Amino acid sequence: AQVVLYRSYRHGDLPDIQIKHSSLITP
Amino acid sequence: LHRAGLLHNILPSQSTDLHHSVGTELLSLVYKGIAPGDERQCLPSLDLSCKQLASGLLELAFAFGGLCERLVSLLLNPAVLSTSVIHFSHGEYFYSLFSETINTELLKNLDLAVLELMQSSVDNTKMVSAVLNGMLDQSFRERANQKHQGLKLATTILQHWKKCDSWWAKDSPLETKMAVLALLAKILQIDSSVSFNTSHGSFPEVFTTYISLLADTKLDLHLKGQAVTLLPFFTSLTGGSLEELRRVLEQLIVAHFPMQSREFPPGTPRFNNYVDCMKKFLDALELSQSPMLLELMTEVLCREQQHVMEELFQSSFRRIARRGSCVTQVGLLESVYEMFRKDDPRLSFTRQSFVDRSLLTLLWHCSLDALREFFSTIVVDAIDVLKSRFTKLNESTFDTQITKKMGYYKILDVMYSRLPKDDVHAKESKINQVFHGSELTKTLIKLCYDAFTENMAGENQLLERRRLYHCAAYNCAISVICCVFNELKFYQGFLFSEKPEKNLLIFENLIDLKRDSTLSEEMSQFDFSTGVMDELNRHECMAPLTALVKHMHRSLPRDLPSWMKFLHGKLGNPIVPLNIRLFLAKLVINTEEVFRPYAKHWLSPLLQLAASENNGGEGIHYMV
Amino acid sequence: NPAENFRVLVKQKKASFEEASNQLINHIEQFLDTNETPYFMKSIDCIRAFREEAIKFSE
Amino acid sequence: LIRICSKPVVLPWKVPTYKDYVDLFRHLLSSDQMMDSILADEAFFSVNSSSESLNHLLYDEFVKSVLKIVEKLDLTLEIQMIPTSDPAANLHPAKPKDFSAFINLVEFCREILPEKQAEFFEPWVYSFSYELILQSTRLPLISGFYKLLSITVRNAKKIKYFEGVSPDPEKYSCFALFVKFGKEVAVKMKQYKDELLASCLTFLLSLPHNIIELDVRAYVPALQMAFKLGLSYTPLAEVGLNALEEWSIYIDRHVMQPYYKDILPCLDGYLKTSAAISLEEIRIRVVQMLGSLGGQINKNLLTVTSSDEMMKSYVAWDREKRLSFAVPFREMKPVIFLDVFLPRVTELALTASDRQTKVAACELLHSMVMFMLGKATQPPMYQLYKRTFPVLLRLACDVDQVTRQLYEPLVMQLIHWFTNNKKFESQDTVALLEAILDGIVDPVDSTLRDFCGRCIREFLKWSIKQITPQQQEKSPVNTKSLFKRLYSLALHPNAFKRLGASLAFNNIYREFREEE
Repeated sequence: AQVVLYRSYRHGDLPDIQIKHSSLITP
Repeated sequence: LHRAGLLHNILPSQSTDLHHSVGTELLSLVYKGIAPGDERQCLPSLDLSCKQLASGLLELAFAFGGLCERLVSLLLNPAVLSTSVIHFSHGEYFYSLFSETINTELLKNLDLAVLELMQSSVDNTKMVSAVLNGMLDQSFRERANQKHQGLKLATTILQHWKKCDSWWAKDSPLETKMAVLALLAKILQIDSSVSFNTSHGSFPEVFTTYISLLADTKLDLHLKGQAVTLLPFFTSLTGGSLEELRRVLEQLIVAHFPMQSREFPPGTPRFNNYVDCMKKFLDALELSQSPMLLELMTEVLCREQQHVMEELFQSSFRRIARRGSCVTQVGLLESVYEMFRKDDPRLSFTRQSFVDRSLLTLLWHCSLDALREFFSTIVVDAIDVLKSRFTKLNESTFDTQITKKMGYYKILDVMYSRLPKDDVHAKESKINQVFHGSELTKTLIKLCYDAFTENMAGENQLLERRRLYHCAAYNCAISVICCVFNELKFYQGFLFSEKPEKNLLIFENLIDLKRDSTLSEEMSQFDFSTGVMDELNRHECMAPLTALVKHMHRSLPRDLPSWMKFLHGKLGNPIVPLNIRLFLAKLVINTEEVFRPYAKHWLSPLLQLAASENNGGEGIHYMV
Repeated sequence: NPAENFRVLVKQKKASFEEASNQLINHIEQFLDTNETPYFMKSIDCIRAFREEAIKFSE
Repeated sequence: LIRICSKPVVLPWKVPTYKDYVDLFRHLLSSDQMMDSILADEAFFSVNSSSESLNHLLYDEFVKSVLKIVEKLDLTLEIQMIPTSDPAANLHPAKPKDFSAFINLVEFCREILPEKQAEFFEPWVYSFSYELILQSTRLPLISGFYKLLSITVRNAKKIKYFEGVSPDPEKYSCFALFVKFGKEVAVKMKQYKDELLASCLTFLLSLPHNIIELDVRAYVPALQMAFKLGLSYTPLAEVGLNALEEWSIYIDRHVMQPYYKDILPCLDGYLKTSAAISLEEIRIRVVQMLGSLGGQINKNLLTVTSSDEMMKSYVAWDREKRLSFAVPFREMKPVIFLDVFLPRVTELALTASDRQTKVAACELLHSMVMFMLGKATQPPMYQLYKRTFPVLLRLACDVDQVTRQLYEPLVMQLIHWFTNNKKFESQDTVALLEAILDGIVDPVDSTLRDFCGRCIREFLKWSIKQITPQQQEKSPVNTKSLFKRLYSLALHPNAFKRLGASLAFNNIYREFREEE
């Protein structure tokens, strides 16, 4: 088989709570 | 205690120099416990724990001295033992059991024991071979731990080698001779060449023995063929014997090796012996890289066409060129050259085989800055030959001369494809021994060009030869135009009534017919212990002209250079021979990319030909 | 080397066997430039023996 | 044989393999249907010495050859910026070719050795062990010893060598030597990992009753962990049940039942999940063997109950529901609390099949922790932090390099956030306490202890550039209180904290050495 994935979140020094609802919706 | 070294303080009084306190029990246990006889026993029982305890007590006994002569006497007991009625001796049996401890002991004391064994070896040989095999295998396992061991063993052997006359005497059994051959080969492969090859001790004597066995008619082809493998340690530090080696191996070759190998098909025993001997000689010579044997090899190679699996020797040539010191390989080059420019009345085809089957793949993989010195040495002689020997025509000897010229032209092609024009250039050339050795490079262009171009004489006794001659002239022109005159406006042969291309191409030929590791080291150690394209071949110039096309491309819209403009005029006139047209068409096929913007101009010449004509048969062929 | 081979072959039957002539020729022309003088001596001695054989029978 | 040790390995003309020979040596071990024909067609065995079955000599010659070969071959490892904790890590073979060939030979012999009846092996059962014990004493980290001695003791029990041992002098010495070796390797069991842990399990679980009768309580946790791993790998449970039958039939129920309380329960999950060796015949085996016992005897699988709050985990991670979320829609936005999902999603992110349930669970947990971080700008999740971040550090050191690659940047980002001035008081204290009191104390998870070491080492950064030292003094949290906590853990009698503190400083070396 092989991996499946849906979001490689952006990299920084802190999280960005600017992310939309859809990102929490899909998982 | 022995590691402490206070054994003698506790040793009981030895009435004799013999360590009887340990020697008596040694004999009374080893010669009785294993003996099936004297008690009507069937090999009295022994245990593995008893075996390791025996190894321990034997190294204990070796901690005692003054026993070597006793051990020699005990092992030299051909007292036969009977098991169930088969028979075998006793001392050899015990040695076969405990060769490990025996070899350790003989390592401890060697020179006296070696001398006693080998002076008493005039009658018996087998355990001598076995013990020396143990010596070599132990010291070759331990060669990362001690190195002087085998060296001093070799010195001791060479010190007394004359007693080996029971072996290699030309009335001894063939088994005896091949056994002594095996043991000497082993001891020499563990030894360094410098420790032996220098004129010292028995090296002249054992060398004469080696010659005598290599000259022994009692030995057959195969035996001496296996013997010759130690050549790399005899190729150097030999003087006067070199011609002796030459004569002996020459008589061996002439009395044992037929000129043709295909006459005996695979499965012929002599054919298989032939191939095994050539392989053995090849690998040993490649290890040696001695100029003399290289001459022997280049003269056995080139005596026919496609008769000795030449590709293996090409691989050997490229391997040798990739290796070897500069001065050594240079000397090999002059050695292979000396008879090649010599006037030995070789057959023209045979001599061109000499040059072709070696030199091209020799230099094609050889490192430069060593080839240059050879070129400087040979340039004067080569140009002197290339400026002379044209007058006579009326026998095949001049065909041989012009064949040597062919060789000159094609070799000039092949090595000038490799070098820039810095030491060979106009007005500055450190290597120009013709002019000053400091300027002149221009005469050679005219000299090769006027040879390449010739108004076709009505007579030609060397049709294929003169054809390939003008081919080789064009090839050296290809090289000199690849490295010199790289500017635009190159030259094409025909100007007026000279017709150069017809002396390059064969006619009346049906052409283009229808379509490391300790375990690996130990394994090698025990092994030494036992001592074990069609339409691209129809011509030659397709690759050089593809190189020329890519070279001018590197030097580089309806653009039409003059030469390819004539090639448009060419291929469009059916009156010119269709063979010339199909050759040039193949060359155009090989390099379509430059003609891609100009194929519209090229449409008329390719279109005009083959509308209804032949292309080496009818229609469908390998080129559509 | 086929020299003694055809020598044995003919003396088995005391025949001419012109293939013997071809093979002995092939062993002969080789000594034109090469210093195979030992091999030339071998060939000529085989020729001596085959000449004796030719004296024997109708050869 | 040293040729055959150069074969290619297999994973759990064309290039050959070891198996291409194994049957042949069985055919060589069973050369009784083939030498019979040769001796029948021959009449030479009148003045000949022997006419017996030489398969015994075949086995002896093979054994002496392999003995001297393994004595010849040698195996060793080497090391290697960053120090490593466990001696099983930072190991690189000095000559890996020897390791590979040793592999080749061990999985070559593993099938050939046991099939033949071991009366041929009887004279070796002592000797073959001794130097091999030597080979184990100098190099106690080799799986071959354990598994080859497993098949060795199987052959010995096929011959019954350990029967009637003195409380024969040779039998007495060999039995005592194996007893002491078995007890010491049982003690050392705890430090081994897979492909080395499993092998020594097969070893210390293949021994005959003559040794189990001496000691049981030491093997009780060994049996527990072996059977909890047999769920993941059935052969462990299979040989475990075989050993259980061996000693249970052979030893009276007078000294094992005080341990039956904690002996039995580790089997429950075998029969709770489903309706060569498969879990189904595993269960059917335990089925009849359990029924062979009496009622009160097999009542002790329910004894694991003191952790009923641990299996419960239904104590609210956040007592009040602080994870309100209105799903965006057209005319309806139900407000949903996410505290109830925490236990189930924890065991999904930890234990899930298809290898894709875990990654989607990771995605949702990223999203939901992100949403609760956004929400926190309005409740005390003190209890939530204490109870939830330990499983986060549990998943920090997951074998999945994808998981660590996902998680460690988040770890360092939350480090940046926590050691900031606005997050340096009274809300990081819960996170720091739960993160230090778990993950370094564990008897397992050396990788987790190392990861904690590295993350605290990098936590030193931004503990000095985001907090001015005067604020470190004003805030009750400072280097001094950390020093007292480190001293208190270091002095703790449990050696886990001692190794944790020593390894913590070993990590902070090249970082604390710059402190002046």
